[PDB]
Amino acid sequence: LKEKAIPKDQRATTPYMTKYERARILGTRALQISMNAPVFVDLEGETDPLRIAMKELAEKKIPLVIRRYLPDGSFEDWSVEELIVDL
Amino acid sequence: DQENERNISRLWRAFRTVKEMVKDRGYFITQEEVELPLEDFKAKYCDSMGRPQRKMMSFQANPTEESISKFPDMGSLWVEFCDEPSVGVKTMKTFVIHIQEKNFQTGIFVYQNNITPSAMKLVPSIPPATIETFNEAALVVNITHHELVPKHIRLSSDEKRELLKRYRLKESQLPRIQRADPVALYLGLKRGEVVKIIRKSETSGRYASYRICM
Repeated sequence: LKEKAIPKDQRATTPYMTKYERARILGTRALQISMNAPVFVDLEGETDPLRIAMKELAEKKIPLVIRRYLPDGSFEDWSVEELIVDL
Repeated sequence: DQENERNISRLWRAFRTVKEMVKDRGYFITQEEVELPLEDFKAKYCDSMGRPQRKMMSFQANPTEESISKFPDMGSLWVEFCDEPSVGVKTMKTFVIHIQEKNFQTGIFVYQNNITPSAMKLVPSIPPATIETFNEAALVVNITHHELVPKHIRLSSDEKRELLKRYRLKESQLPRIQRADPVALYLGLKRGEVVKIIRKSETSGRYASYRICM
């Protein structure tokens, strides 16, 4: 099935980013940066992959998307760009 | 006075609870029918000298206009009280047929001490009509009234369908309630029927849980 994908209109999960999502996007991006992936932010003398990823996240120039699965398997895809980071 | 006065007071206490439960189920029972004082009770159902005459007490009840909007198929209920402490297959078959003839939906039996296993054979024997067995002694106090017992609400086929749809649930995933549960017997919950339970909370003000029957 591909009824598994919930559409953009009709989305119930937090418009805010989970403490776990932040930690995982930050990590995932740090690990990718660390293995010489292209960096989308102007690294202003920056050199630590986690700091570079935190710079990427603050500017919301992270090309990743969170597939938030529900107890039944259906999911809501949220972008790092579109997620509020109040944390 | 002796102990006949206490058996009268006790029968009356259990009577108020049957009225309370028959109302709470969804039927048309006045607050006056419920709050029937002890002296007035004696006056109605007491013989030549003043002893309890249970045979008379037996009553039919009809659904409120509200009950027919939510559960249209919920028909009429018949309550029966027996003057024999032990109820035998002879006095039982009288009741079973009365529910069959009057095309009754549900029937409640308020037995004093016991129902013979021969009489008990006749309980499922007449579907769609469902027969309920209640001990007179248990009904004295309304459990539903207790401090700890929250409000349970029967959900219509639609109300349930919506719940499972709105929470992406399988009937399994739902918290369960036993068919024998004191509140489930009170509301006459049949298997599958979902109950909605509203309790107060120290975190939110109110909280609503749901329990599926077993």
